[PDB]
Amino acid sequence: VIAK
Amino acid sequence: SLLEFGKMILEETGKLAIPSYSSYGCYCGWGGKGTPKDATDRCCFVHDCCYGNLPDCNPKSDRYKYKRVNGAIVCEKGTSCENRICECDKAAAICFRQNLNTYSKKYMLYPDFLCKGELKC
Repeated sequence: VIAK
Repeated sequence: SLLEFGKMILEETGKLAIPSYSSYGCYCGWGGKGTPKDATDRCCFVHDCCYGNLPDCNPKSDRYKYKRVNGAIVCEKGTSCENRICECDKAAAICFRQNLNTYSKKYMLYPDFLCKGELKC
């Protein structure tokens, strides 16, 4: 799960 | 891919990539402009710049494989994009750990208009  | 970078973040810093790193400063999560506001924000800047040197790869969706020898991150062989996406992510996570001690909550959900200026990679 992460970021742009 | 984001699935590996986030697991890598979590393993490294203890913090969840979302929300800790998805909308921090000017470059963590939506990078485009401004002066990075701190060490953690500079890590994201160097990270965005790392992805930037690979215009023909797909960082968010291409999966790579990595292992830990002891604490160390070691990128396993894959396609050339995968090895290089893995190297950029390894860097960011180390960079995040090395600056945990200055991580500031005031830079969470940082507003866009406060990010002024181009900075070059």
